Amino acid sequence: LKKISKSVKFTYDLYLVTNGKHGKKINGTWNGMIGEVVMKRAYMAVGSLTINEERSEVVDFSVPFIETGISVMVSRSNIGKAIWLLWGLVFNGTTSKIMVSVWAFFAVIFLASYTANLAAFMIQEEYVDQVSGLSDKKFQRPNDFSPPFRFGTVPNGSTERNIRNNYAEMHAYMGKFNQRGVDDALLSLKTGKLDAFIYDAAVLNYMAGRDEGCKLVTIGSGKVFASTGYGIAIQKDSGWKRQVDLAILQLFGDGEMEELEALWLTGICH
Amino acid sequence: WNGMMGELLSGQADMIVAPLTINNERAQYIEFSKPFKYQGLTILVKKFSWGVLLNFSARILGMVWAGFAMIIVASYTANLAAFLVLDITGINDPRLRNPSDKFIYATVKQSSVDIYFRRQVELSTMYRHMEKHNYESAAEAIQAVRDNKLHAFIWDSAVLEFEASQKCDLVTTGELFFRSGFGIGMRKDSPWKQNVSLSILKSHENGFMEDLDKTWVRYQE
Amino acid sequence: FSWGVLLNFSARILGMVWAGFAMIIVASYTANLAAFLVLD
Amino acid sequence: GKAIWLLWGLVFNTTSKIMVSVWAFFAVIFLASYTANLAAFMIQEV
Ligand SMILES: *[C@@H]1O[C@H](CO)[C@@H](O[C@@H]2O[C@H](CO)[C@@H](O)[C@H](O)[C@H]2NC(C)=O)[C@H](O)[C@H]1NC(C)=O
Repeated sequence: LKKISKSVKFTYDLYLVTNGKHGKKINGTWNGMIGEVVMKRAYMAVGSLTINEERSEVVDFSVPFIETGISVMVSRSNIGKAIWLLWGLVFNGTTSKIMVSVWAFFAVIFLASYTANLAAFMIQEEYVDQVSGLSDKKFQRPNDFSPPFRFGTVPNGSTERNIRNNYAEMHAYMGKFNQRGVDDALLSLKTGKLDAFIYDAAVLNYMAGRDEGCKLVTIGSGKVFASTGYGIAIQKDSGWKRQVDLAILQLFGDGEMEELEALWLTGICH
Repeated sequence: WNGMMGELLSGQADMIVAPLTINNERAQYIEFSKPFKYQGLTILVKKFSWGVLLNFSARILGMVWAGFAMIIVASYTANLAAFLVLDITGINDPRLRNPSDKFIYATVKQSSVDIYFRRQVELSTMYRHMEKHNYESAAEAIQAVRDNKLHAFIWDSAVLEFEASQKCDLVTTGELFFRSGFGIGMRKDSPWKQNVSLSILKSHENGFMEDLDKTWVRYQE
Repeated sequence: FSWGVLLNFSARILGMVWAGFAMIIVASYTANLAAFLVLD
Repeated sequence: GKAIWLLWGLVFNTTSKIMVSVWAFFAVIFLASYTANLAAFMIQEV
């Protein structure tokens, strides 16, 4: 925002919303940051606003400046003797003696290479995720397996709206696992009271790289469902929208986001 | 202008649908919708004595030499283990900061990447090196680097990933920079914009993009 | 004899099978102690 | 007098049997610890 007001030369003043969190069309009435811009008590709303079709009909969203989505985070789980004689050499006449010694030489190369290669095997050990993705059998059939599973999300958000409109039963299951904050979900997951937490992709990446240790991870190497963007809410049909977005494109071309994201969005865990 | 923008502004075209690189010059002359792609830029690269020596005064020497043989074979095991175990990285390569005739990095002539690198004069030497080896199409560069006539190729991430899936020798680098998107070029302010962007968003929201990736993007060779 | 084998006609067959078991067990113990002491 | 020759040879590969087994296992971890020093000296590097 400091970069924004610099080039278009507009004055402003901030204040905090008191009713709602991010916007919820209740009885046809929107609240939060979006609700005010509909009422035009404010001309711009800036923060963590998720671009979706439903919210694009009451306000206008400028070009997104950061890419995010919907993700799920889980805690990282922590003649008879002739064969006999030749058989012992591998497990550590004159011509008969010669055959034994050369066989021992082969055995030594066999055993020495066996231990050295085995040592390298434990060097590159890895782990795998327990769930394929959002369409997992334990997800589409929650609490339908020998071990009852548990997972939920914060209500009154964009992510909750998306779930209800694509998986009704899956949305209905999560009603008893609703959280109220980022920290509460992280701690409950740490305490084992919860098994999986679904929330915004951009912020859960931040918490993963800044958690105490690296106990909490996201599914896969980073998987995003329903890619979208974060946007700036503007009053409907504003004359600034042409100039508002043109500045954002100047930012990516020059490259200020790289430095800014390293300042705020960098992490510790890898 | 020329190319896609040269044809679109001439009126012979109406709506450019292609992997269009969104930049600042294009937004001034023509309109866009929400980008349908998410990726950055990277590089494509190509990849009794017999029983003792082997196992009364002479017996002391024999046992000493047996110990010598044991320590010698232990040392040989140690050195073979050391032999078998112990013995560019993006734009930040100093050898690419000041290139030579050996490291050959090239890009597409009259493409958005060349303009992007010309914008930042801090890579003027790179702009002074790529000018001698700009190729018309990505296929030409891929074929030339497959013949090992090239050594690097600054290009999009998704295209080079599909190419690496096709050809196992194709390898990418580490750096992922300039995270832009691909969108649908349009004419000037027209009613073919609002519903177009709404349709693109409605396609992104559901599993349609995943299905299209199953068709072409997700698949590996 | 058995006490002299584990540390150093199905009878000797099982004896050599257990000798191979002992060799692989001691190899595994050597590998795990080396990994435990060198890397971490 | 011949116990020393037999005992030391077994280092490198009723009362008497028990004592050697402890000594051999002591030699077992001794050469095992020696291979660790080989690994330790490997990491070392005008
Ligand atoms: C989502 O919105 C509803 C409605 O505002 C919240 O429910 C309210 O919760 C407060 C605090 O417990 C009560 O005082 C209100 O009476 C409740 N209203 C209704 C109609 O339920 C709900 O808490 C919000 N989501 C959360 C954070 O759980």
